[PDB]
Amino acid sequence: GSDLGKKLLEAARAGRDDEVRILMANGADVNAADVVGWTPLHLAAYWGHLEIVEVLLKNGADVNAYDTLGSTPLHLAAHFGHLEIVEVLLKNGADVNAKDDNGITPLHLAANRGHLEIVEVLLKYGADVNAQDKFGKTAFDISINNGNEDLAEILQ
Amino acid sequence: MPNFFIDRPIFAWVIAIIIMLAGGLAILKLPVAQYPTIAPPAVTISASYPGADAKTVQDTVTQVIEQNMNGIDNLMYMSSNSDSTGTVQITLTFESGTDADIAQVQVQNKLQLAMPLLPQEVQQQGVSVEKSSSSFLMVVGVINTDGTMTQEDISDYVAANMKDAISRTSGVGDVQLFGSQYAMRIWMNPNELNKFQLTPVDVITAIKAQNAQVAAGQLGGTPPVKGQQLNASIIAQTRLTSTEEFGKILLKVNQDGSRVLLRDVAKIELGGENYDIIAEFNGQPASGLGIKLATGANALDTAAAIRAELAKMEPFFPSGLKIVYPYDTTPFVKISIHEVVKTLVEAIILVFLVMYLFLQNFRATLIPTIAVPVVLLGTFAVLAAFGFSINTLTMFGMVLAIGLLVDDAIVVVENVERVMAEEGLPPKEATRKSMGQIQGALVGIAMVLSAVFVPMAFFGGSTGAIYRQFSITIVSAMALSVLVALILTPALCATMLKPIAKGDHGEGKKGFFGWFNRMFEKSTHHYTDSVGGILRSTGRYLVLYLIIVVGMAYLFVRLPSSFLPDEDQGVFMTMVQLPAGATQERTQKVLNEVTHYYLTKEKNNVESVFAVNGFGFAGRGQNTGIAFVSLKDWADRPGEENKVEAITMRATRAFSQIKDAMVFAFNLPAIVELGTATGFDFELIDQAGLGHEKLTQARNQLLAEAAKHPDMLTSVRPNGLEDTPQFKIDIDQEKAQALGVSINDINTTLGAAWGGSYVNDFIDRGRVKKVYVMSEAKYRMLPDDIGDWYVRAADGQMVPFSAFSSSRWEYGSPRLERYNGLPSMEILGQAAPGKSTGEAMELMEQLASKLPTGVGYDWTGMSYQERLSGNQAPSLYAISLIVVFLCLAALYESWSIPFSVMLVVPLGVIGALLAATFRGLTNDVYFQVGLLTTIGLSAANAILIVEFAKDLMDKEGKGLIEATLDAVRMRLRPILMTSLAFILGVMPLVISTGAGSGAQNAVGTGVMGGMVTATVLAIFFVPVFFVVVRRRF
Amino acid sequence: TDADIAQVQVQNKLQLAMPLLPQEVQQQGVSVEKSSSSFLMVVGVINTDGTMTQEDISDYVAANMKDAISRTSGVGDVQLFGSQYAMRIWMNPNELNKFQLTPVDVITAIKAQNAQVAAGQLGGTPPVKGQQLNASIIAQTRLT
Amino acid sequence: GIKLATGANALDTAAAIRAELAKMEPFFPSGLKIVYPYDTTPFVKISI
Amino acid sequence: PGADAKTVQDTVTQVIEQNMNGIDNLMYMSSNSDSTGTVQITLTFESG
Amino acid sequence: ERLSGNQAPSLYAISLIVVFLCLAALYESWSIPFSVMLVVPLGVIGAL
Ligand SMILES: CCCCCCCCCCCCO[C@@H]1O[C@H](CO)[C@@H](O[C@H]2O[C@H](CO)[C@@H](O)[C@H](O)[C@H]2O)[C@H](O)[C@H]1O
Ligand SMILES: CN(C)c1ccc(O)c2c1C[C@H]1C[C@H]3[C@H](N(C)C)C(O)=C(C(N)=O)C(=O)[C@@]3(O)C(O)=C1C2=O
Repeated sequence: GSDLGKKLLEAARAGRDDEVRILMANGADVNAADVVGWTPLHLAAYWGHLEIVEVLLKNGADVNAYDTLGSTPLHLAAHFGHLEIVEVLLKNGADVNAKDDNGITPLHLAANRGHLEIVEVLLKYGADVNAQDKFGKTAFDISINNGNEDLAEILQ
Repeated sequence: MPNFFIDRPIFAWVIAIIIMLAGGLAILKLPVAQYPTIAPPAVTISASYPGADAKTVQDTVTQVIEQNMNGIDNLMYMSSNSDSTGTVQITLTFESGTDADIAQVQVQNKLQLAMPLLPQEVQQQGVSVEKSSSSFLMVVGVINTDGTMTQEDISDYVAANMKDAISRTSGVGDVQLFGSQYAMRIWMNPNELNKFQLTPVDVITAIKAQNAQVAAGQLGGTPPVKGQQLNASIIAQTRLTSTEEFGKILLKVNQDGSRVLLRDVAKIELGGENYDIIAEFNGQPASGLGIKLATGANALDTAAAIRAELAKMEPFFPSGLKIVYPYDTTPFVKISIHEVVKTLVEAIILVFLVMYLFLQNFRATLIPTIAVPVVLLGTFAVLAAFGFSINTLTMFGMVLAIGLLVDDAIVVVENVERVMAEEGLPPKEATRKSMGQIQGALVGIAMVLSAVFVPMAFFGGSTGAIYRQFSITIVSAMALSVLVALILTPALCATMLKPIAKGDHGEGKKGFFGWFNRMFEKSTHHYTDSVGGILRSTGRYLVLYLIIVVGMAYLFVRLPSSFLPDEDQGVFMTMVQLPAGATQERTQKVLNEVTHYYLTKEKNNVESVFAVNGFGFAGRGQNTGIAFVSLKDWADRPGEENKVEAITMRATRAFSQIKDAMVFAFNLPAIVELGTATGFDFELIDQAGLGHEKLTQARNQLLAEAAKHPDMLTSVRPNGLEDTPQFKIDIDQEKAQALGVSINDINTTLGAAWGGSYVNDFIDRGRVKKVYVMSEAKYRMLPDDIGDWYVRAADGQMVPFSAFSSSRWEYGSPRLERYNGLPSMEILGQAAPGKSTGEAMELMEQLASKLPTGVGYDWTGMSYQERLSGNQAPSLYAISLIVVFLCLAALYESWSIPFSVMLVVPLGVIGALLAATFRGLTNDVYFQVGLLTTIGLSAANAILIVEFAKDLMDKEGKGLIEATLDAVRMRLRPILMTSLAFILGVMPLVISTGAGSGAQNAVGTGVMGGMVTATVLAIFFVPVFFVVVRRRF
Repeated sequence: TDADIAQVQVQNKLQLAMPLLPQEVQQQGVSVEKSSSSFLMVVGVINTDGTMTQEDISDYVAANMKDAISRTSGVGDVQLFGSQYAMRIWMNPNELNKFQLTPVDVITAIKAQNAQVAAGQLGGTPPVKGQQLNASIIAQTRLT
Repeated sequence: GIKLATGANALDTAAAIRAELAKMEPFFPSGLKIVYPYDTTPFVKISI
Repeated sequence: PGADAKTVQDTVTQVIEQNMNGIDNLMYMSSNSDSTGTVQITLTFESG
Repeated sequence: ERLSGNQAPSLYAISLIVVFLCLAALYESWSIPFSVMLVVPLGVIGAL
């Protein structure tokens, strides 16, 4: 960890675009991670800060960085319904099929929260409709258990 | 009345003796404390939910309690925190004047009825309902110096062998243990458990069965068969008493017949109930007692009684155990009493000297020396009767009143002496004539002072409670003062003064007094010449007066306001705040630095550092701590450089370097409620369904906007905690059902191991104590540890936690706040320099009006007590103004002549402001009360000038100017005498350094500035006021 | 009679009976009040756009207005003319029998799966030496 | 339906109730409105 | 119920008594703990 | 009983002092008062 890295984790989390700008100009480590393995990109993904997501990617952020439980920024953005950030991440080479330690994918997460547009994007980018988590569940299993009919229909 | 007692000096003495006995008695029995109760009554509800996260606490405890806080009288507002240490505190604040006992029983009773809705483990811990207090009498530290005891060892020793005796000590109202009594600690090993197909559930079950009190009955109990010879109680199973016995608890018998005991799956030891606080006193393990003074108790007696009890425990201490006193307000309070007694005594001595300098005979000298103590004693008796205590405020109240008391004594005696020298009348006849001249004015003065100070007793809230202490003290003193002036001092004059030959002004005397008299007689003529010239040219003086009034307003508007002066109380505080998520060990490192600094760099100033790791003020947790610093006695800290303010400043600069931590030192506030600062206290509120995240966004929005007005708002900040990473674990219901693993087994296995669980009680050397099970540390540190915990399925197979769970990182709140039952976030800030808190509050409301739909706000605390009892000041001094005018009108039998007295007000205020401004002080409580007494005394001087003038015109047919010059000639000496004695007397206060000098300066500076300009200006301006007012009508 | 003391004396005796009462009675909350028997006023609430039913308004009132009114000094008792919302589970005996289940299973499942668990902390005190992580463990939370 | 606590002042309590309702109104859902169907308070104030 | 005198004293009487501090006007306190498990604690206050 | 006995001397002393002062005040004398107070043992001995 570094001084400016800490400041960047905080600014990305807070969505302070201008500070991120300045920090990017000064070489603040885009690959800094806190104790649970979240990078500034994780943070911006989680809290829905799109412009910072884009800035961070222009500045060499690891789009497929994973935390200590194997989750990527795409997991976060997909889970919390940030559609534009999901799109940007995918445009920049996010692994649409990344499995966290639980065998959970971005598609599983988006299904579970019923984010329909995000599910369509992930499918559009090759999300594996048949991927099973550690319990043998698919996005489709999740949709019928949740009783989400629109979602179930999308997943055939 | 004066006539009555001039003929009845013995009756007058009897009244005086009665007053003295009452006051003497009052002095013996009066309670003593640093401060009286000031803050509105509050009741706190505290609950503990072992291993609970903030949201769990809030949603299974806090909301439920809050929803039952109905039908309670005189509630102002209610607030709460729920946090991830598993703690909730709900605070209910009541209207000033509410009976705190009733408030508290109504709260406790509504709680009792909500208990059945709380979780079992919360009912088990209990929920405490208490009266709130932030002030301690003292903190007794208890340390072990030979490395043989842990803080847990010490806390239990204190709990078992010291606390109860201190609680039973005379005058103590409450004692808090800084730690806990022992708990029986069962630290489980998941590998051992799984080895024998056991879980924490089996451990809890076995403990509940083998550590229990079992009822049996009696042999030969009633109804018996007749002829029974024996009746005896049956004793069956009773609780375990020792770690050995807990160790031998039987968990399982294997097929080979071998036995699994609790000690085979766990480490067993006496330990603490909690491990969140690590306390050290100069690096050594520490516990302690926080002691509060009981209602009506005498602080000094109690502190003394506490020390005597401790001393008689000392012989039985184990080796290395030592008592330490890091905080004790008593020595400071002793100083204040000695200083106030010193001030009053030398005031009396100064009056003595001034009386002899001018009057030059010891008999006149003795009269004030008797009258003033009689007034003081009687005032104590009245205060006592009112239920007041001897405290900082009431003591300084009497100091602020000294000028007023002395003036009544000097005025009565000086006038008799003048009349004797000017007329040759014998002492008795002179005294009658003299009281005939000042009688009505003395009463008028008492009424006017009453009209000035009494309205000040009617301010609301906390600042009102403070003002009331000065108001009632000073008004009582004035009441006694005029009674003694109409009763005792005339009697004393008529019977103790020697005659003076007509025309004898002592100018024939030899030596110094001979030279003083001719000097002062000439000065009087010079003085009256000037007044004569001034009165030939009053136009320019009206201009000068307006210039003073304008300047008074100018200085008044720029003088920053405050509440009470900081003091060097021999102690101060250091805040240690690490980033969110920082562990206890990291926080300890920084406290170690802080401590090493003070014991090195401040070696000559610091006695001790009491380091409390894990404790904060606005949120506990592993990442926060405090270092409480105790200094050597003021006597070993000569100079401003070795006083608290300087030590603190150096500390904070030194710690500004410290790496990843905010570390700063600060002095303690005089009270602590009252919030000092400029300070406003704002609550942002979720009024709709919004939720924590949307409330946070709205808060951030507000804070960003506030920051754009540095001109108006400064340091606008949240008072709470930011969200932090938390570990979310999902139990898969289906997989658990498929494996035959019950959810209950899963959840208690998790909670017991990782959170700890209060099982039941045991008896440790005759004292009942708790039994806790929890994982040994190394098995509950990290996510990978989760999978080492196994649960037994119905079919007997051991199933690892990883088989039926999944986990992810997320963010959540470590501390959830609510206000009046709704989600909330407290924001602190202050008005920017030059700006009024009222202005700052208005902006905050404006910014608050533009926040997202559903977001509301409120004012609480010090700000709640501005939105009301501040819109109240102007109408009180309007009432004061009107009543003062009405008294003067009655005194002078004129609607217009009163103005010539009231015009004096700015003359003293200008000097007070000039002096406070110059010395860099503030417009605080002592300043303000001082303004009132300075105004009061100058008004009394003016009243007697106008009175003399007006009577010369009415009774001797003299002209306006002729009467004014004669009036002002007669009043010059008594006016100078009082001012001289007073100004000299309040001078030590102005220059004072060291303990209590903050208060002493605030009292002295304003009074001395004001009395100088009031005296010097009014002896020239009052003649002008009277002449111009009389001409105009 | 001092109504404060009367209420205190009544409740002191009530808490002696409380433990002898059925658990379902204690959980509904028994209350002790000191008020007049007649209504001071009735505060009515309506929706002039007709966008809320009787049930909706009643829940709105119970959930956003009634508690603060109930805490207001001088308010002795407050009656809601309606009912706060609850999670209503309307059981079907035919389907219960079809799956060989009863209301007892339904009740047990609800207690098991609508639970708010205390689960402790990673890196919680007392910790091992050199611990770097401290975080709350969040398990089951109440359904919503 | 609000009942007055034993001994409490009816007019003061009604005032405090209105003050409290005033704090709530700005956050009502659209269409929600308070009406005043039954009040024993006005008559006291008016008859006096 | 069922507790002996010493057990009820250690688990009940002493627990209550050590919380009976800082009560106004308390003159003295007496208690007894007995073999039927019953505890009685009497607190006597100054005459006024 | 202990309290009763302990405060009695104080009671007598303050009572005698008050009686003396009232006399002094009423008869504008210290001598008249001292003259009558000397009577007190004359009555007390009979009571005893
Ligand atoms: C105890 C405090 C003692 C402090 C003493 C320090 C000195 C204070 C001086 C007070 C001011 C008195 O100043 C007084 O002014 C008036 C004018 O206004 C002068 O009066 C003179 O000038 C005026 C105006 O030209 C003429 O009308 C007047 O006939 C003439 O005698 C007085 O001669 C002077 O004595
Ligand atoms: C905050 N304070 C003055 C101190 C100072 C030094 C200390 O050494 C301690 C405290 C707080 C007290 C509170 C007590 C409390 N109780 C009176 C037993 C308590 O409920 C808790 C708790 N975490 O639940 C403690 O931390 C606690 O056990 C504790 O360990 C403390 C402690 O060790």
